Amino acid sequence: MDEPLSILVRNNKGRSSTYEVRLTQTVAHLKQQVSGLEGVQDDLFWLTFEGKPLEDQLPLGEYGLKPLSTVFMNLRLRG
Amino acid sequence: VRTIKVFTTVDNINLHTQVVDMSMTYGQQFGPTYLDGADVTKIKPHNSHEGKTFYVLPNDDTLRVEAFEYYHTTDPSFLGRYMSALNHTKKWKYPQVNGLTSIKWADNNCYLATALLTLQQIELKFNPPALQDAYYRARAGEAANFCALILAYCNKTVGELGDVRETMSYLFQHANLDSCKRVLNVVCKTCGQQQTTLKGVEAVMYMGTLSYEQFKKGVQIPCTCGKQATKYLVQQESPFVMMSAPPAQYELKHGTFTCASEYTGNYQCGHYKHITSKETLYCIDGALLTKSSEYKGPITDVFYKENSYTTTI
Ligand SMILES: [Zn+2]
Repeated sequence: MDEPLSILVRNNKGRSSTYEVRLTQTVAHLKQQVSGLEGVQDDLFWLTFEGKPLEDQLPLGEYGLKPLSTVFMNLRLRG
Repeated sequence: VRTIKVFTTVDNINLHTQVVDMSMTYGQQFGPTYLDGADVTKIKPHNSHEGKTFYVLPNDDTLRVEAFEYYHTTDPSFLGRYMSALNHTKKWKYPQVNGLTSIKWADNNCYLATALLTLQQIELKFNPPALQDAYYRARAGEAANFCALILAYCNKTVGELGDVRETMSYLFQHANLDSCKRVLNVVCKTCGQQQTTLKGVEAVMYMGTLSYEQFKKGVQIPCTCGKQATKYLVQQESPFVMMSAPPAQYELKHGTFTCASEYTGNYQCGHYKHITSKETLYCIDGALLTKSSEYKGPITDVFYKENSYTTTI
C-alpha cells in the first residue's frame, strides 16, 4: 500500500502540471518539485488545497489528497 | 531545600498548582516554560515568582486536551510559537484609529495591521476559544494576544514579511464559514456550460479580479480546449466576499466596498496600507491616518459586504 499517485498543481497563470507523489511525503517535498518545474523559488509561493493552505512539515496525506487532485500555487507577497 | 508554589497552564484559564525546587531550572522541571511570553526555561525560580502563572508545553494528556479545546490545534510546538510572538506583541502599541484597533509600526508588521483592521470590519466568528477571546480583547484595544495567535496559526514569526491574503487564508480555516455557498457557471462556446458549487473558504475568496461587479458580469479564463470561457457569479450566500488580484492601480469609490488592501512595492519586499470606506475614504498606515474623498492606488485585495446575491443571467 501507499502507492505513488499523480496530482495536479495549477500555477498563478492557470497551467496545471502533473507530479508523482506519495501521501507519505511532506508538503515541502511537493513544494520542491513545484519550484523545480515552475522555476519559482519555493519562498515566493504557498500552496492551497480546497482552500486550506499546506504546511511544509506535514505529509500530503494529512490533507486528503486523492489522485488527480489539484493544488493551487499562490504567488506570495512580502509586505 | 527551598521550594515555591506556582501555577502552570496552557490556556491561562485552567491553572495547575506546582511546587518547584528553587535549585533546578524551570526547564528541568516543566520543559520549555514561559512567563508572560518570556522564555524562562534556563532560569531558576525566583522568590518573586511565587503564585505566578507560567505557560508550559502540552506534555501530558490533560494539557494536550486543554490546549486542543482552547486553540483547536494539537501541534506540540504551537504554544511555544505563540509565547515567542507574544513576547514581542505585548510591547507593540495598538492605536485607536476611527474606532478601530490598529498597530503602530514595529517589526515589519504592516501586513498584520491591515489584516487586523480588515477582521474588525467583516462578520466572522472564530471557532477556537483562543481566537474568540483574543479578538474580543483586541476590539477592547489590547490586541497583543490576538496578533501573537495570528502569527502562531500562520507559522510566521515576529519581524517576518507577511502577505495579507495568506494570513486570511490561514485565519478562515479557523472560522465558522460552513453556511457560505457560492455557485459559479463557466460557459465555453466550444465546450458548453459547467456549474460549480463551492462551500466555506473557497466560497468567499477569489484570486484574479478586484471587482465584485466584474465577477458578477463575467471574467475570461482558459478552458481545457484552449479557448476563452466566461466564468460568472450565479449565486452567493455569505456575510462578506474577498476579491484579490496581483497589485494593480485601481480606483476605490466611496461606498462601493467595505475595505481594501494596498500594496506598494515589489513582490520581494513591500508595504501595505489599509483603506476603509466610512463617511469618506480613510487610509490607515499603522498609527497614521489620512482621509480623502477619492482614491486611486495599487490595490491587491478588496472586501465587500454581502448577504444573498442571485444573478439575473
Ligand atoms: Zn472550451
